[PDB]
Amino acid sequence: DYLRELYKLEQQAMKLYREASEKARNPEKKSVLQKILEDEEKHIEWLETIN
Amino acid sequence: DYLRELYKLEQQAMKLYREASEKARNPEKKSVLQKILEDEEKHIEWLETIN
Ligand SMILES: [Mn+2]
Ligand SMILES: [Mn+2]
Repeated sequence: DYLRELYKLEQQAMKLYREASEKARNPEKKSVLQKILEDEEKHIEWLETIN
Repeated sequence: DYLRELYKLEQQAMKLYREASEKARNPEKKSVLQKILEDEEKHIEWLETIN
């Protein structure tokens, strides 16, 4: 349950951060968003790492 | 509105990660959940720098 809802939310985050990073024009902002996006992708990977 | 939705999502994630960390009976997995929770807190901090 918890893990699945977390996975769902991480997927939502990846989608939103990708879109946001693509809409951003200020390179510093784009960079911050891409950095967070990488983190969420990492979380997704980490969640797929269980038992 | 996208930054706002990102913030909302980060809070949802933080909620669920704290709950999951409190319910975790496997120490390794608990450790990972805590690391992720900290990352999300960091993401909120980073989001405040691009508003
Ligand atoms: Mn995450
Ligand atoms: Mn996050």
